[PDB]
Amino acid sequence: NITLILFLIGILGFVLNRKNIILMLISIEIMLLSITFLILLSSLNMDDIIGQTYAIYIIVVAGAESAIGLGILVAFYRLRGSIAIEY
Amino acid sequence: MATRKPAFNQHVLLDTTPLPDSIPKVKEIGASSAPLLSASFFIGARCKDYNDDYMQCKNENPGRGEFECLKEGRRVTRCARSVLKDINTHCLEQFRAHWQCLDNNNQQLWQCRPAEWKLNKCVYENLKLEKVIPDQPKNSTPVHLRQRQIFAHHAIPPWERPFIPGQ
Amino acid sequence: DTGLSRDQVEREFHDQVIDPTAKTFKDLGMEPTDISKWTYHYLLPYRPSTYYDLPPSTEKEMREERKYLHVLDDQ
Amino acid sequence: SQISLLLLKEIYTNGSTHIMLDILSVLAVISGICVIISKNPIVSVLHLIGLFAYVSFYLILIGLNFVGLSYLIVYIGAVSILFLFILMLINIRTSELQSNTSNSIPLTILVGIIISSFLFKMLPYGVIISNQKNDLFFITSKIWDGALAENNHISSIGNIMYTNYNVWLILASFILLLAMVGAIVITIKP
Amino acid sequence: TTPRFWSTPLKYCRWAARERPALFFSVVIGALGPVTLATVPPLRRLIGDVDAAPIPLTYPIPPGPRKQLKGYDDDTED
Amino acid sequence: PKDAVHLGLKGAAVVGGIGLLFAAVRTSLARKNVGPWA
Amino acid sequence: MASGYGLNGGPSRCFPFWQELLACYVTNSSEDNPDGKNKCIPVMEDYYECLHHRKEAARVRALQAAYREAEAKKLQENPPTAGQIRNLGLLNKEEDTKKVHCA
Repeated sequence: NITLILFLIGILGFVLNRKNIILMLISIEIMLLSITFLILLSSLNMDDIIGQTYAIYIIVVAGAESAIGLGILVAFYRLRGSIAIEY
Repeated sequence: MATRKPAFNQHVLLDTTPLPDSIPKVKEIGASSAPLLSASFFIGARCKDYNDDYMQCKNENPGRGEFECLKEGRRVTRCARSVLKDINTHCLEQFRAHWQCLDNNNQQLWQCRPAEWKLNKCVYENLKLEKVIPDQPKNSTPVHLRQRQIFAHHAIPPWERPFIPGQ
Repeated sequence: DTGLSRDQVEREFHDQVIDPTAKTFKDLGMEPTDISKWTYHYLLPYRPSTYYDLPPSTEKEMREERKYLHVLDDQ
Repeated sequence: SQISLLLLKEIYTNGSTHIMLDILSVLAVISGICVIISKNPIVSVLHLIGLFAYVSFYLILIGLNFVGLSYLIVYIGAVSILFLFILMLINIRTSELQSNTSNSIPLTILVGIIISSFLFKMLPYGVIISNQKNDLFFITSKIWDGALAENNHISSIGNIMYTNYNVWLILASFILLLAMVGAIVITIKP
Repeated sequence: TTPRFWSTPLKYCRWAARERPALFFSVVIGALGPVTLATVPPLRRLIGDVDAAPIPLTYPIPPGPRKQLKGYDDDTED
Repeated sequence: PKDAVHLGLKGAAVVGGIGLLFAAVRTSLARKNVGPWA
Repeated sequence: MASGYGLNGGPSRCFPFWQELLACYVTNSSEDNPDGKNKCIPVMEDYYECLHHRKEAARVRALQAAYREAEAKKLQENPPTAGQIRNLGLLNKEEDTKKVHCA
């Protein structure tokens, strides 16, 4: 239930935000944690170590994609000098 | 109830309803962990067949092994009880020495070798039950018959010897 | 001094009434300045000056940023 | 007759309090809300770390100790540190980042009711049985053949993740290799 | 001045040992993993160093039909 | 037979609710601060 | 779940239900009789029951109601206390064991 509310918070990050692109990166991190938390709790209910394994690979991949996204942001910011959307 | 490890239990639920009379009664084993552990290989020596038969009965009836293996469950309790009756009538002092050492030493069998060797000898000379561990490396002395223990907190004195039957 | 006391709470209901039969700065050749002339001077060190707090960049500012590299890639 | 069922408090070997999950749940939501309404992005990431800790603390207390500590080491220990380094080096005017959130509030309500009403119906009983007189208690007992040599959760993962499921590990390794080569290629002068 | 590996492999190896010791000996230690994986277990077999059998991590169910034991039945109680 | 008025109300509600959805997006994508009551 | 590897290094608790369901499908479904997979329906429902427990929850909610309605009608003249129950089945507390058992 908490995991569902957290997914909304990550969803709501995209609704409320017109100009903060950094918040877009953070809202993906919230969504991914919410989905991993749901898998972890379900894996506990169904006594299944595969759920924990799936969550570990989501942490690995979401950590890997955070680094790519920050690198892409750095290449973007090197040329623009701002992460602000003019709106 | 489920075999899940609890994390938030604050209560214990008991049920006083007995077993139906149609099921033959049985006296449950009344021995604590440490005595059971000092007598485990002795129980294994005498009741291995009944232990195996009980486990095989359950495997023959998957999902139903609790029921329809009760009669074989009762045998395993009686045989083990015979070993704890025989030991308590013939090796009581040596038995209490080993399980009291075990209870004081984190139930680690390698911490109480002198007390074990004394009991092993007495049990063998009255009950003909001998400790056996399958598949120990043939190129080394059996770990339970080694004069020195690497992981022992106190060094085994040199006047306390392992019990090898036939010597 | 907590800035708060019984006779101080009472003092805040009272309103400064100026005696008309008393010498003023006039008699001394002085002209007092108004407090609104001094707030900026005395409170300037209390206004935040972090880069986070400047108002948004003008289009003049947005265009000049594109004349600079904003990360040292060789370092 | 008599009272066949006896309920009494456990004295030792008691177990954790289920109350503490509720504080951790509410603190995660408050921290979650503080992430997307924070003025400064750095303060938004600081609230994100608090959200990571509360989830990690929650996972630890229910017995998921390895994954809970993995969250602390990985997400707070390295991902969040990378986010704050970049955020605290770049030039940010907080004024340029403030959207009028009141204009997004009617859509915020509509999105919340629509999405919640659909995904909640999809949550299996395990996640919805104990949230929102006659209450249901969970019962637990021992087994002996299953408890011969228990593995910790990290051991149980280790027993299969290199053998039975090692294709996942290879796939993850190539993803990590792509990330290192990629992030390097686009940032540094050759 | 630095030697080239593909033209003179041995000269490069000496230079790397002396001029990049940390990098060179990481490769040497890393390659010792596979080398001991090929040498020692054959060596151990010849000398008679036999591998220990795995310890039981589950109940060792006996293979075969049940033995049909007759003992410790209900009449033996009390 | 069928209830013409009752069916129309359901008809009006279902596709009007999506219009209420599209109306909130316009308010959300509004540039000037118009508040939540727009 | 269906993986067969549980949290303590043993097998997953619903795996026998999952093996049965697969066993029923493979041996009763085929190309000749597409309706043979109908037999596998109660087996499927058992598997979902092991995972989620919605039936067992429903059964105990009803049974707790009847149980907690019978205890209100009866009057407990002297119910056992927590201390005495803690003495149940002990080496020198027969009186507490007898009192709790109403023997």
